[PDB]
Amino acid sequence: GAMNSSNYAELFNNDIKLFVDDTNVYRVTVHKTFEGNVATKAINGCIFTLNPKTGHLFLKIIHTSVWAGQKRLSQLAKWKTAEEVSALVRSLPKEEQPKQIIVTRKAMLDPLEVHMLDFPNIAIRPTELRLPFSAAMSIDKLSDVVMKATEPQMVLFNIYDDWLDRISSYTAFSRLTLLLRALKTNEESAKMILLSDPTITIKSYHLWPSFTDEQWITIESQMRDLILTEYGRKYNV
Amino acid sequence: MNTVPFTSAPIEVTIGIDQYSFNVKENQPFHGIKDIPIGHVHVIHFQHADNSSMRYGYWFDCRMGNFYIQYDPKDGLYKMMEERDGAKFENIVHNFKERQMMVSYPKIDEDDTWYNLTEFVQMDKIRKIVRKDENQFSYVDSSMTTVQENELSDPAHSLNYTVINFKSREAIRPGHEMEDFLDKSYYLNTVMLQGIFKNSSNYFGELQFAFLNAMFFGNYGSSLQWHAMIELICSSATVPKHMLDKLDEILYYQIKTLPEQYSDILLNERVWNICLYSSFQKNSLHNTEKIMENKYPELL
Ligand SMILES: CNC(=O)CN(c1cccc(Cl)c1)S(C)(=O)=O
Ligand SMILES: CNC(=O)CN(c1cccc(Cl)c1)S(C)(=O)=O
Ligand SMILES: CNC(=O)CN(c1cccc(Cl)c1)S(C)(=O)=O
Ligand SMILES: CNC(=O)CN(c1cccc(Cl)c1)S(C)(=O)=O
Repeated sequence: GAMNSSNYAELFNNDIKLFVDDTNVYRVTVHKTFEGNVATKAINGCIFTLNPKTGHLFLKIIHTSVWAGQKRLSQLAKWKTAEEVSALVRSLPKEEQPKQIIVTRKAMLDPLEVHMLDFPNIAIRPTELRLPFSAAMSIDKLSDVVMKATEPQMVLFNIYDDWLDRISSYTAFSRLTLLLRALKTNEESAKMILLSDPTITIKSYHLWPSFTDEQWITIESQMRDLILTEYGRKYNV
Repeated sequence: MNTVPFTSAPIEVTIGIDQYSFNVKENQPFHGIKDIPIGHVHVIHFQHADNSSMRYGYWFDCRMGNFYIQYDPKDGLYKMMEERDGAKFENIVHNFKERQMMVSYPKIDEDDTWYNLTEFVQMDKIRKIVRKDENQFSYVDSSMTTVQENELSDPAHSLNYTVINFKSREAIRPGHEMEDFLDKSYYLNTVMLQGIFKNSSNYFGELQFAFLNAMFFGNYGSSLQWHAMIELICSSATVPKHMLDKLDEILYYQIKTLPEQYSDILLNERVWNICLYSSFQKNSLHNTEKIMENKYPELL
């Protein structure tokens, strides 16, 4: 069944599961042609496949060459996503394979179910949650590896850095979703908040700054304020 | 012309014989149906007046034996039987005919409805869907489930229609996932037609039988099968022209015959709107699209 507020804690139990977000697989810039028509130019994209218990992000970079000579690219992108997720599952040892894959967009259900027919015991589930994983390309280091890729590539990231040494998975996912929601609502403000204190550096192998517990509380408050601020700017409240 | 004689009519019942229905009163001088056209399968069906939940019937072909209906007061239904003694049976039928104790199959000469609904239906194939090998006729009722329904509970009493499942390894070649899911031609032409059914006549025969079972008994499993077999064709980009033209004729006569008051339950909105307006064959079913739009424009 669908994952929602009511069964949210299931994300942090000991059954291996992956979220799959396809928002950033097929990405384009729209531009005018010399004749005054409109055309698109693809740019590199990525599949965002995340284990919410452990922070493991299997970031499959989608290089623009995969679209060459293909038609109906927005449809193909869902199938290519499902093809790559299926390939990842097959590449993992049996004891690492997920028991459930949760897709962030319902249009991924049939493509993924069809690609996973060999795995009848892996549940393919939608969600009622509005998750902000499209903003993954606002994390500078992730955007950089995607944009520099010259061929298809899988890049591995822990999206929680070392937070799980100090906090639980539930708290780590909440922090991640707050940060991504903030970056989605006002990317400039959010990045200003995260980088207002340059003394707090991002480790070479990390994605986010090395905040202390107390600093994370302040940061999280500043992100909540940003989200409420933008909500008032949008709705004139 | 052939005859299905009856013991009597001890309980009040609506009797169907193909697309006709008539009422018989409790203990009325009713001994059967004569003038049944040779060359087609037929169905004789029943709805008891005192229990509308009792809807059952028998598919038969009079070329395969002499059949009679006898009420069984223990099992509470009209049963079809076979009389092996031809002489005795011909004499029994002659006596009833002389006494004008039989109704006459009311086929209009201009009318090809029954042929058109049963063109590809063969008793031998019916007997593989409905397995009861000791009889030459086949019992079907409202409640009998299909093999596919049972997979998702008595096997000997099931409708063994060919299982069609669009999200199954049978339907989807490894490495052609998107291709095979969006264009079902492989599954229609190689898996089903070449592999299982052998030819389109057998495919259409099962499609026609499923429709008739759904329409005569309110058999949900048959309704599911009829629509699945339509959708498999309509969702294939590559279908022989003769099959498309025949499918249009098949469906036209099915839609024409359907009781108007049962359209809401017998026609799946999704399948029909998909098939007539979105599918690869949306422009290949002219006669069917015309009758649907003029008879059931609401559903669309
Ligand atoms: C360990 N190698 C890494 O690159 C980083 N990590 C990881 C991330 C994603 C998937 C996998 Cl399988 C491992 S980890 C284990 O350090 O958190
Ligand atoms: C009371 N049981 C019956 O009459 C059954 N019989 C029969 C056979 C063929 C047709 C009819 Cl209609 C009746 S018989 C032979 O016993 O007379
Ligand atoms: C006029 N009422 C009727 O039932 C007439 N009809 C009919 C009657 C008795 C037996 C049979 Cl087989 C049919 S019919 C042909 O219109 O369906
Ligand atoms: C789920 N419905 C059932 O099992 C029985 N019904 C039905 C519904 C749609 C098509 C068909 Cl053939 C039958 S009925 C007769 O009650 O309307």
